[PDB]
Amino acid sequence: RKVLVLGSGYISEPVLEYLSRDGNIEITVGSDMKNQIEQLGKKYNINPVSMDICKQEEKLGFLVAKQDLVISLLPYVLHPLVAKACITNKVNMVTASYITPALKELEKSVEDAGITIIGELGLDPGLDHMLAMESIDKAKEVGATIESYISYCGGLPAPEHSNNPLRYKFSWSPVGVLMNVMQSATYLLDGKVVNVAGGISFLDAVTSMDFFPGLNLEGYPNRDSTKYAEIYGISSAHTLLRGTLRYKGYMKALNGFVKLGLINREALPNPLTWKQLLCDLVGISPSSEHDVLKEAVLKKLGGDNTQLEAAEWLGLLGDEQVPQAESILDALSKHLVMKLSYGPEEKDMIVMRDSFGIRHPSGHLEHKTIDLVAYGDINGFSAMAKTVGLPTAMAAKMLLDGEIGAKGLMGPFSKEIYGPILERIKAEGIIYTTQSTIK
Repeated sequence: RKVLVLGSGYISEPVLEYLSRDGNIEITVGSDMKNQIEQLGKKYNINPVSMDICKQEEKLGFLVAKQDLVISLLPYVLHPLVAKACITNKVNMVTASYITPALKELEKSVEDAGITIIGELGLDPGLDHMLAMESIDKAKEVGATIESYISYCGGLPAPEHSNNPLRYKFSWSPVGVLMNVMQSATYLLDGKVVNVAGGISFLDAVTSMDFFPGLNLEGYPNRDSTKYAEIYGISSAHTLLRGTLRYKGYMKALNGFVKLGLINREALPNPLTWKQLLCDLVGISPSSEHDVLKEAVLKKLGGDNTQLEAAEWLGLLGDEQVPQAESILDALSKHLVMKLSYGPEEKDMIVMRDSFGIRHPSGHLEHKTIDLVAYGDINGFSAMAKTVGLPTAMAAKMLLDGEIGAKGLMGPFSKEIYGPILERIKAEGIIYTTQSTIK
């Protein structure tokens, strides 16, 4: 009944609140951040520990032996270090992030150790895995087959907080999401593989998602949906696509940041200000403000007043000081956090949308759809925290209660895992509906 959490937050908060209910569980936490680990203990009774997991890899190995289960809420790159520690002392482990190729190399040793580690728990990957297999397995019970799979998912603010140039507010640092735009996308549609190039041209792939007439949504392909054929066992499928959802206008705005050369990891150049910074990118010398206006709009290409005003609104033409950063993209990410973050009483929400083409032995075709929508609680957790934290927090409790008997690495792909979790999240306010027709 002893658990060690690695990572100080903010995903830890709901993880602790859930595990720390019966009171018969001892919680321990370890983090680099000193102020964060300290403030956390004020809310939940736990044992604080301060440690850089990397350097003091020694003290980690010993403490792992004292715990029943470790929860890794650290960046996904540090996971192999927690795996090598758990296998040594034969302790189980749960992780919210992907199972990287690095960590995949231990499956033999992790199996020989005779313990279980579970990865890919959370909103994505996680619930998207569970909703997928829940429907595939249901179709197998009746001998049916999967011909198509389409899954769109996105975290965004509640509609009443969408009135800003990006129609968005960042739960964490934008570096990750901003860099995603420069990457490709790969999916299968009607038998033919489709490749989408990232960067300036990605805007061409944005579409209108109209399954909620009251909601103004856009969507675009995610990163490589083709790999999921082997994971779910639906290689027979002729359409396989995962996508992302945002409010209309979000991507076109990010497209402006690309035109201006703001999305890159080049190092930065009296304190430096945004007006001065963009004069450099524009190529002009630091001049009056109305001048860079005509120069920025000229680099924004065409009379793109929308993208221009958006940059003005964010103060990118003003005299505000550019925050200290290791690069230009890192610098922009910090300015957006300052200008577009959630207030204390501002709601977020989550939206998932799945679509299956199921072929039954009779020969007919079932069109099955799933809707999952959750809002953040004002005085409670956000919709992102609840969806990322609970699936991994619930999986941990399941092991400590011996509910999971499997042995290995696995994901949430088995009914032994996704079954219980899918039912227990309803009580927490995560509800999903279903619909079907036949043709």
